[PDB]
Amino acid sequence: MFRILTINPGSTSTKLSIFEDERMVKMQNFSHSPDELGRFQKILDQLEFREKIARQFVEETGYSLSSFSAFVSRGGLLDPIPGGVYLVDGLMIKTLKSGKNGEHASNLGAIIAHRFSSETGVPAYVVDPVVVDEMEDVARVSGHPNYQRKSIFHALNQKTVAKEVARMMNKRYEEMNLVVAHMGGGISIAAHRKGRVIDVNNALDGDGPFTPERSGTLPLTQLVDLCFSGKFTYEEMKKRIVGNGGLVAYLGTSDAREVVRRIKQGDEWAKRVYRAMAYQIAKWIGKMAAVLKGEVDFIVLTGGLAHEKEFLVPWITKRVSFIAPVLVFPGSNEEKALALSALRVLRGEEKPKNYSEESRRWRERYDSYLDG
Amino acid sequence: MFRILTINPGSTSTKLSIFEDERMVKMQNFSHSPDELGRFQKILDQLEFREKIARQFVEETGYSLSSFSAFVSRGGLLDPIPGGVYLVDGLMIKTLKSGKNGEHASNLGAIIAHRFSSETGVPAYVVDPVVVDEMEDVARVSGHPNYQRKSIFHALNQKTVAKEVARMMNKRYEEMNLVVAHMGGGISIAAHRKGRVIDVNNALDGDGPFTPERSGTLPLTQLVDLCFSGKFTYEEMKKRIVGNGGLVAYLGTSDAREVVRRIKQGDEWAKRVYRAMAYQIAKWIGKMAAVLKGEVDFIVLTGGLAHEKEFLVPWITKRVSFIAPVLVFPGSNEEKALALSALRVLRGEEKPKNYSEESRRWRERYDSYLDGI
Amino acid sequence: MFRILTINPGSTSTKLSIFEDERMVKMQNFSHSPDELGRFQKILDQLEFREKIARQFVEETGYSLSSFSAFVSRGGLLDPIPGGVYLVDGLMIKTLKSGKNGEHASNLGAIIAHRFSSETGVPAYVVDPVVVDEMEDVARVSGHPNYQRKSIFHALNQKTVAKEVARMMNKRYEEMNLVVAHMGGGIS
Repeated sequence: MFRILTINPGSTSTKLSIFEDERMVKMQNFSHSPDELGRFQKILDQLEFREKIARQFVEETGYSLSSFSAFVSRGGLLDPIPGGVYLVDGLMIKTLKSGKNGEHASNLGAIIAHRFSSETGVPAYVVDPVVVDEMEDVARVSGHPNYQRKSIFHALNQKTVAKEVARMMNKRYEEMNLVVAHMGGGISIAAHRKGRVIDVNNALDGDGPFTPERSGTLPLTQLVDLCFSGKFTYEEMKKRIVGNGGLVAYLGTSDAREVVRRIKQGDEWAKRVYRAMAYQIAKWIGKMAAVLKGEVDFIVLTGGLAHEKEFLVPWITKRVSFIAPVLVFPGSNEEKALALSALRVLRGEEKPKNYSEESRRWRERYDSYLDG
Repeated sequence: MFRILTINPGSTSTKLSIFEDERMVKMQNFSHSPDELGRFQKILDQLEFREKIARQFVEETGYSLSSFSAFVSRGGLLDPIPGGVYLVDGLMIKTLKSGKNGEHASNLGAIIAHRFSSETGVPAYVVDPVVVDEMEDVARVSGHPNYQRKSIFHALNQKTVAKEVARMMNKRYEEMNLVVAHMGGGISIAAHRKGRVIDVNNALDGDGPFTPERSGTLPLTQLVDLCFSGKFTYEEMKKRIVGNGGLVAYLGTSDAREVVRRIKQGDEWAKRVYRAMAYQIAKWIGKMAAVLKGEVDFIVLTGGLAHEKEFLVPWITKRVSFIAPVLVFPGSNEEKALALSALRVLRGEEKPKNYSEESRRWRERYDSYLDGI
Repeated sequence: MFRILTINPGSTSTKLSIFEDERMVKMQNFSHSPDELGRFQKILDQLEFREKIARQFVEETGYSLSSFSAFVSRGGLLDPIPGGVYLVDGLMIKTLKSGKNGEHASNLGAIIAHRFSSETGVPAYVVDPVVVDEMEDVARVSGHPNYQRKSIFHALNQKTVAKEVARMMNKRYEEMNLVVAHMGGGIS
């Protein structure tokens, strides 16, 4: 019986959970008011704030950091790497602290898990970071020599639901082709070919369908034009992409539940934009379907939006079920994802990954095969 | 027997053709050297230049502008309108001259056809302008309130090949669902549902797969970032999208035959980027397939690239044939597209369109969906 | 936004959770060692013990029993009734305390939710009790005129997983036939 502690730092919240084998004995979501968060310039600044909360989450239970078998957190903005469970090593903390690949609350996770580790001598892991990238070369070409398609999605949930689908039918994730669509604040649609996410959109740099709070993709000429004219805000504009916009722009609300109400009442404009979001999600599922040449076992709809089964799910299903049967896995429990992944490592069912070596083995393929 | 004259003004060339019923009796493509074109500020300045060539084209045959049943040209940068054959009216000529919606050699076409018309009293038409729009409102939402998905594709060829596919099988274009992909300098993939292009990408404003000379679509953050840092060229950058992108940017060669040549020899890098272009074209076909909910009769590959049947076509077909059988209609005979469309009008087989009214009924059904007006 | 508190008393454990709309903000499972439980003759004697833990839970979060929109617990060994969400009324709390239909840690649930209710003026509910009955008449005959087959199972989880199975396949629970087996301390 291994006792696992999960650390899930968020932009506005911080979720923690304690597992004993497969059962969750405790979990809590601490939300941080913008008035409270407004006191740190950068994010490595909140480190001491988040960790302090993690600490107390454990005391008020009767346990001690020394009564755990391992600490697991979400993968931060590390450098491109495959999927799996990695051991938090120096390089991966050197990378997260520097913020070389961007800053986000997610980066704090591994750091906090590391300290507790270096205080109890207990392993610290990270599961399927947001930067997992295991796609084929062909998918990297963007159409412009300078730009390159980056693999930034919900690797954690994606890999998890995908494996649960295979599990649910007595098979192996490696011997199946799936098109998984994580629909939440961010939307990611990936084509899994034999256990490898050979292609997916960039759920951050504004690429793909528009989410409830993101604009997704937009014509180039319309941007490069209104980029020099008007708000020359080098920074603010960067915020108008991932955030200011999406379904929250057309309707004002970022709440699907709410939109569905307006739709129910009779809000015609709401039904339009919402129906358009499902429309786009479907188009991308079909996009990934082409990547797999039709060789698709199932189309999996997961994520928070997967819950809205009155309009969204039905609308999408009616447009893509011709590719393959549609399965629905609502929500996304990152806590259970982390705990179970780690538990599998502690049982020898899976082998840990060495970030240092793994990150290099990768960066060599992007810096050798892609030359010219 | 109606004698028709087609006018097809291009960026660097100008094609003309004379038809007698369904038979083409003459056609010629006059190319204009950049050293020759370099003498006109605006593009409307070439008007006299092009028209002069058109007239002589007619004179050289012995015929006279008065021995024609109608003059037809390609549709310019008019205002959003449905598909069909329109009569070149004042409004349409007022719009093209002003260049309100942009400047391009294509705009000269209708103007030239109009003059010959007002000189002989013969009808002047335009077929499926590049700005034709038959999309469904759902397809208009882009994800950002300010921006809107515009319908800018190869309406001419698209509508033509689509109708030839239906024709080829004793069926009606209106009773078929097709996914047509025009692959040329510009690429446009559209979903035809019962004779209506309910959706398609913007083949100009950088949207869709990358063409042999265009970058297509690129991540927003990656652009807005490298937009302020580096080449602050407000103009040059605008060219790095609709002109200096794609294969010409990776392999420095706009020509397809050329690429396949390198691929054959062993150029691995060429095979990569090229194979990636087919990859993207396939993904968009699947994209449009979802729009039609799988209800797809055929997937039609047309356009210039449709000729490359060694790699491109095979690669694409192998990835999309699960949606529906793939038909291949190489090239894009535009002179035939124009001539036959007009011929059908002169036979009463089809009814002309009034741009003035049509362009307005469009603006009506447009501003209508703007719940912010 | 309604803040809900769930009470799930078990034979050896006690699970509590706090929800804000559809999102779970906290949950904890307190296990009771047999050496600790071995201090109460009847299950009803644990009432004060469980309730004490429940308060502690909420208290140690800043919130207060008065910052909730409702208290919900699992249905105890009540008398045969349909499915649905019931309001914990006197009759129910008279039935559960008496243990007329048997004693089970589950019976404490509604009682605890009731008190918090009568202390804050907030509604106290119970969902699909362990005694929910939807059986067909034929299934009631036991083979002896006096005895009758009673429907006492894990209605809560059963109905939930069943609906998730239907949901998972874009279907309706009402248009499916399933054989569900809940395997835990008790098996149904």
